[PDB]
Amino acid sequence: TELTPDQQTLLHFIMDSYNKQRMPQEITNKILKEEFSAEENFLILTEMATNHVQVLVEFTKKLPGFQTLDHEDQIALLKGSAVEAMFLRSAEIFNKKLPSGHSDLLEERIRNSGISDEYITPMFSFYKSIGELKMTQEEYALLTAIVILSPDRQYIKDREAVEKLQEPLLDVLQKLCKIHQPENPQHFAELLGRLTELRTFNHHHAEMLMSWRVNDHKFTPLLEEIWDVQ
Amino acid sequence: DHQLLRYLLDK
Ligand SMILES: CC(C)c1onc(-c2c(Cl)cccc2Cl)c1COc1ccc2c(ccn2Cc2cccc(C(=O)O)c2)c1
Repeated sequence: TELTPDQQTLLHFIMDSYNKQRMPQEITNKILKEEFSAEENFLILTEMATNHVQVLVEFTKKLPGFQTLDHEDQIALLKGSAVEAMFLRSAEIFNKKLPSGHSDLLEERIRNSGISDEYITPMFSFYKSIGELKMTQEEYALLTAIVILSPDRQYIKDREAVEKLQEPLLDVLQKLCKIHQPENPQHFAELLGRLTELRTFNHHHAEMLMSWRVNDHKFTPLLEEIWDVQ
Repeated sequence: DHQLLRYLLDK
Protein backbone atom coordinates (compact mmCIF):
# COMPACT_ATOMS: atom_id res chain seq x y z
CA THR A 1 0.00 0.00 0.00
CA GLU A 2 1.07 3.57 -0.73
CA LEU A 3 -1.42 6.08 -2.12
CA THR A 4 -3.42 6.25 -5.34
CA PRO A 5 -3.00 9.37 -7.54
CA ASP A 6 -6.47 10.39 -6.38
CA GLN A 7 -5.48 10.18 -2.72
CA GLN A 8 -2.08 11.73 -3.51
CA THR A 9 -3.81 15.10 -4.01
CA LEU A 10 -5.98 14.78 -0.87
CA LEU A 11 -2.75 14.85 1.15
CA HIS A 12 -1.41 17.89 -0.75
CA PHE A 13 -4.72 19.74 -1.25
CA ILE A 14 -5.14 19.46 2.53
CA MET A 15 -1.54 19.87 3.64
CA ASP A 16 -1.52 23.13 1.69
CA SER A 17 -4.24 25.09 3.43
CA TYR A 18 -2.77 23.77 6.67
CA ASN A 19 0.37 25.88 6.08
CA LYS A 20 -1.28 28.53 3.90
CA GLN A 21 -2.45 30.49 6.97
CA ARG A 22 -0.77 30.97 10.40
CA MET A 23 -1.33 33.34 13.36
CA PRO A 24 -0.09 37.03 13.26
CA GLN A 25 3.09 37.81 15.17
CA GLU A 26 1.42 40.90 16.71
CA ILE A 27 -0.93 38.54 18.54
CA THR A 28 1.19 35.53 19.52
CA ASN A 29 3.84 38.05 20.66
CA LYS A 30 1.59 39.30 23.46
CA ILE A 31 1.95 35.95 25.25
CA LEU A 32 5.49 37.09 26.07
CA LYS A 33 5.40 40.90 26.03
CA GLU A 34 2.18 41.61 27.93
CA GLU A 35 1.84 41.29 31.70
CA PHE A 36 0.66 38.24 33.57
CA SER A 37 -2.70 39.01 35.12
CA ALA A 38 -5.91 36.95 35.30
CA GLU A 39 -7.53 39.53 33.05
CA GLU A 40 -4.63 40.15 30.65
CA ASN A 41 -4.27 36.37 30.42
CA PHE A 42 -7.91 35.78 29.72
CA LEU A 43 -8.03 38.66 27.30
CA ILE A 44 -5.09 37.31 25.23
CA LEU A 45 -6.53 33.82 25.11
CA THR A 46 -9.78 35.32 23.84
CA GLU A 47 -7.89 37.15 21.18
CA MET A 48 -6.16 34.04 19.86
CA ALA A 49 -9.30 31.94 20.04
CA THR A 50 -11.08 34.59 17.98
CA ASN A 51 -8.38 35.02 15.47
CA HIS A 52 -8.17 31.21 15.18
CA VAL A 53 -11.86 30.83 14.30
CA GLN A 54 -11.04 32.70 11.11
CA VAL A 55 -8.16 30.45 10.11
CA LEU A 56 -10.60 27.63 10.73
CA VAL A 57 -13.27 28.98 8.46
CA GLU A 58 -10.55 29.57 5.88
CA PHE A 59 -8.99 26.15 6.24
CA THR A 60 -12.39 24.49 6.47
CA LYS A 61 -13.40 26.83 3.60
CA LYS A 62 -11.53 24.93 0.95
CA LEU A 63 -11.79 21.29 2.02
CA PRO A 64 -12.99 19.45 -1.08
CA GLY A 65 -16.65 18.53 -1.08
CA PHE A 66 -17.29 21.21 1.46
CA GLN A 67 -18.94 24.00 -0.58
CA THR A 68 -21.19 21.28 -1.99
CA LEU A 69 -22.94 20.68 1.38
CA ASP A 70 -26.10 22.56 2.45
CA HIS A 71 -25.50 26.01 3.92
CA GLU A 72 -27.51 25.10 6.99
CA ASP A 73 -24.97 22.25 7.33
CA GLN A 74 -21.66 24.03 6.95
CA ILE A 75 -22.64 26.12 9.94
CA ALA A 76 -23.46 23.21 12.21
CA LEU A 77 -20.08 21.75 11.25
CA LEU A 78 -18.07 24.88 11.93
CA LYS A 79 -19.85 25.31 15.21
CA GLY A 80 -19.52 21.79 16.48
CA SER A 81 -15.90 21.50 15.51
CA ALA A 82 -14.72 25.00 16.48
CA VAL A 83 -13.49 24.09 20.01
CA GLU A 84 -12.15 20.70 19.00
CA ALA A 85 -10.14 22.03 16.13
CA MET A 86 -8.91 24.78 18.45
CA PHE A 87 -7.97 22.27 21.12
CA LEU A 88 -6.09 20.18 18.56
CA ARG A 89 -4.32 23.21 17.28
CA SER A 90 -3.01 24.20 20.67
CA ALA A 91 -1.90 20.64 21.38
CA GLU A 92 0.29 20.82 18.35
CA ILE A 93 1.94 23.95 19.73
CA PHE A 94 2.72 22.70 23.25
CA ASN A 95 3.99 19.48 21.72
CA LYS A 96 5.89 20.96 18.73
CA LYS A 97 7.43 23.54 21.14
CA LEU A 98 6.99 26.06 18.30
CA PRO A 99 8.91 29.37 18.81
CA SER A 100 5.83 31.58 18.15
CA GLY A 101 3.92 29.50 20.65
CA HIS A 102 5.81 30.53 23.82
CA SER A 103 4.27 27.45 25.37
CA ASP A 104 6.20 27.98 28.59
CA LEU A 105 4.44 31.33 29.06
CA LEU A 106 1.34 30.28 27.24
CA GLU A 107 0.78 27.51 29.80
CA GLU A 108 1.03 30.31 32.34
CA ARG A 109 -1.68 32.49 31.01
CA ILE A 110 -3.83 29.42 30.46
CA ARG A 111 -3.55 28.17 34.07
CA ASN A 112 -4.34 31.65 35.33
CA SER A 113 -7.31 32.70 33.23
CA GLY A 114 -10.31 32.08 35.43
CA ILE A 115 -10.25 28.48 34.21
CA SER A 116 -11.58 25.99 36.78
CA ASP A 117 -9.25 23.30 38.10
CA GLU A 118 -11.24 20.28 37.13
CA TYR A 119 -10.74 21.43 33.52
CA ILE A 120 -7.15 22.58 33.79
CA THR A 121 -5.91 19.10 34.64
CA PRO A 122 -7.57 17.08 31.80
CA MET A 123 -6.48 19.76 29.47
CA PHE A 124 -2.79 19.35 30.02
CA SER A 125 -3.03 15.59 30.44
CA PHE A 126 -4.52 15.38 26.93
CA TYR A 127 -1.55 17.51 25.93
CA LYS A 128 1.12 15.27 27.51
CA SER A 129 -0.70 12.17 26.29
CA ILE A 130 -1.33 13.18 22.73
CA GLY A 131 2.16 14.63 22.88
CA GLU A 132 3.66 11.22 23.43
CA LEU A 133 2.32 10.10 20.04
CA LYS A 134 4.99 12.23 18.39
CA MET A 135 2.43 13.08 15.71
CA THR A 136 3.49 14.55 12.41
CA GLN A 137 2.11 17.68 10.78
CA GLU A 138 0.40 15.30 8.30
CA GLU A 139 -1.35 13.53 11.18
CA TYR A 140 -2.48 16.88 12.67
CA ALA A 141 -3.78 18.28 9.40
CA LEU A 142 -5.72 15.14 8.51
CA LEU A 143 -7.03 14.52 11.97
CA THR A 144 -8.28 18.14 12.10
CA ALA A 145 -10.11 17.86 8.78
CA ILE A 146 -11.48 14.63 10.07
CA VAL A 147 -12.73 16.47 13.19
CA ILE A 148 -14.31 19.27 11.25
CA LEU A 149 -16.13 16.97 8.81
CA SER A 150 -17.70 14.77 11.57
CA PRO A 151 -21.21 13.57 10.58
CA ASP A 152 -22.13 12.68 14.17
CA ARG A 153 -22.42 16.44 14.84
CA GLN A 154 -25.61 17.96 16.19
CA TYR A 155 -28.38 19.82 14.29
CA ILE A 156 -27.09 18.29 11.08
CA LYS A 157 -29.34 17.68 8.07
CA ASP A 158 -27.65 15.43 5.52
CA ARG A 159 -25.54 13.32 7.89
CA GLU A 160 -25.04 10.94 4.95
CA ALA A 161 -23.34 13.49 2.68
CA VAL A 162 -20.80 14.20 5.39
CA GLU A 163 -19.62 10.61 5.88
CA LYS A 164 -18.93 10.67 2.13
CA LEU A 165 -16.34 13.37 2.80
CA GLN A 166 -14.83 12.24 6.05
CA GLU A 167 -14.44 8.54 5.07
CA PRO A 168 -11.96 9.43 2.27
CA LEU A 169 -9.76 11.41 4.66
CA LEU A 170 -10.05 8.62 7.24
CA ASP A 171 -8.83 6.18 4.57
CA VAL A 172 -5.83 8.37 3.81
CA LEU A 173 -4.85 8.47 7.49
CA GLN A 174 -4.72 4.70 7.96
CA LYS A 175 -2.59 4.25 4.85
CA LEU A 176 -0.09 6.60 6.49
CA CYS A 177 -0.38 4.55 9.70
CA LYS A 178 0.73 1.54 7.67
CA ILE A 179 3.32 3.39 5.60
CA HIS A 180 5.10 5.60 8.13
CA GLN A 181 4.24 3.36 11.08
CA PRO A 182 4.32 -0.40 10.29
CA GLU A 183 6.02 -1.37 13.57
CA ASN A 184 2.78 -0.50 15.33
CA PRO A 185 -0.65 -1.30 13.81
CA GLN A 186 -2.66 0.44 16.51
CA HIS A 187 -1.33 3.87 15.50
CA PHE A 188 -4.39 4.68 13.40
CA ALA A 189 -6.54 3.49 16.26
CA GLU A 190 -4.36 5.65 18.51
CA LEU A 191 -5.21 8.75 16.50
CA LEU A 192 -8.92 7.99 16.35
CA GLY A 193 -8.86 7.90 20.15
CA ARG A 194 -8.09 11.54 20.01
CA LEU A 195 -11.43 12.13 18.37
CA THR A 196 -13.33 10.91 21.38
CA GLU A 197 -11.06 12.73 23.81
CA LEU A 198 -11.45 16.00 21.93
CA ARG A 199 -15.13 15.46 22.19
CA THR A 200 -14.79 15.07 25.93
CA PHE A 201 -13.36 18.59 26.03
CA ASN A 202 -16.33 20.11 24.23
CA HIS A 203 -18.30 19.06 27.30
CA HIS A 204 -15.76 20.48 29.74
CA HIS A 205 -15.68 23.66 27.68
CA ALA A 206 -19.38 24.44 27.47
CA GLU A 207 -19.08 24.56 31.25
CA MET A 208 -15.93 26.66 31.55
CA LEU A 209 -17.75 29.19 29.34
CA MET A 210 -20.52 29.44 31.92
CA SER A 211 -18.11 30.16 34.78
CA TRP A 212 -16.72 32.94 32.58
CA ARG A 213 -20.07 34.30 31.43
CA VAL A 214 -21.32 34.69 35.01
CA ASN A 215 -18.13 36.61 35.86
CA ASP A 216 -18.90 39.42 33.44
CA HIS A 217 -16.55 37.83 30.92
CA LYS A 218 -17.41 38.65 27.35
CA PHE A 219 -16.05 37.27 24.08
CA THR A 220 -15.88 38.70 20.59
CA PRO A 221 -18.95 38.74 18.24
CA LEU A 222 -17.35 36.00 16.23
CA LEU A 223 -16.69 33.62 19.12
CA GLU A 224 -20.01 34.42 20.66
CA GLU A 225 -21.49 33.18 17.41
CA ILE A 226 -19.56 29.95 17.01
CA TRP A 227 -20.01 28.98 20.65
CA ASP A 228 -23.64 30.08 20.62
CA VAL A 229 -24.58 33.34 22.38
CA GLN A 230 -21.01 33.80 23.74
CA ASP B 1 -27.66 33.24 14.45
CA HIS B 2 -25.20 32.68 11.58
CA GLN B 3 -24.69 36.17 10.07
CA LEU B 4 -20.94 36.35 10.84
CA LEU B 5 -20.06 32.80 9.94
CA ARG B 6 -22.19 32.80 6.79
CA TYR B 7 -20.43 36.00 5.79
CA LEU B 8 -17.00 34.46 6.34
CA LEU B 9 -17.96 31.46 4.18
CA ASP B 10 -18.98 33.73 1.30
CA LYS B 11 -15.75 35.72 1.09
C1 LIG C 1 -11.76 32.35 24.91
C2 LIG C 1 -10.41 31.96 25.43
C3 LIG C 1 -10.25 32.42 26.86
C4 LIG C 1 -10.24 30.50 25.37
O1 LIG C 1 -11.15 29.76 26.04
N1 LIG C 1 -10.83 28.41 25.87
C5 LIG C 1 -9.73 28.39 25.09
C6 LIG C 1 -9.10 27.17 24.72
C7 LIG C 1 -8.01 26.66 25.49
CL1 LIG C 1 -7.46 27.49 26.90
C8 LIG C 1 -7.37 25.48 25.10
C9 LIG C 1 -7.82 24.79 23.96
C10 LIG C 1 -8.92 25.28 23.21
C11 LIG C 1 -9.56 26.46 23.59
CL2 LIG C 1 -10.93 26.99 22.69
C12 LIG C 1 -9.33 29.70 24.73
C13 LIG C 1 -8.18 30.11 23.86
O2 LIG C 1 -7.02 29.30 24.11
C14 LIG C 1 -6.18 29.06 22.99
C15 LIG C 1 -4.86 28.62 23.25
C16 LIG C 1 -3.92 28.37 22.21
C17 LIG C 1 -4.41 28.58 20.91
C18 LIG C 1 -5.73 28.98 20.65
C19 LIG C 1 -5.89 29.08 19.27
C20 LIG C 1 -4.69 28.78 18.68
N2 LIG C 1 -3.77 28.50 19.67
C21 LIG C 1 -2.31 28.16 19.48
C22 LIG C 1 -1.62 28.77 18.24
C23 LIG C 1 -0.47 29.59 18.37
C24 LIG C 1 0.16 30.13 17.20
C25 LIG C 1 -0.37 29.85 15.91
C26 LIG C 1 -1.51 29.06 15.81
C27 LIG C 1 -2.15 28.80 14.51
O3 LIG C 1 -3.30 29.22 14.26
O4 LIG C 1 -1.42 28.09 13.61
C28 LIG C 1 -2.13 28.52 16.94
C29 LIG C 1 -6.64 29.24 21.68
